[PDB]
Amino acid sequence: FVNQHLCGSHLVEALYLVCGERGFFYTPKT
Amino acid sequence: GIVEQCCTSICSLYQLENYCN
Repeated sequence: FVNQHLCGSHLVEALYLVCGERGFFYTPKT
Repeated sequence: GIVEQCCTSICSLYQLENYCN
């Protein structure tokens, strides 16, 4: 846990650790 | 967003919280 950048591979691991069993859907591309 | 907030900067668990449910 550390305030930093989570490029997709880190995000998928920071979004699962933060909301894994809850599942999610992140695929933006602006 | 989540793609430009953490790789392109620092996003938190509450900022990433906008993608859970």
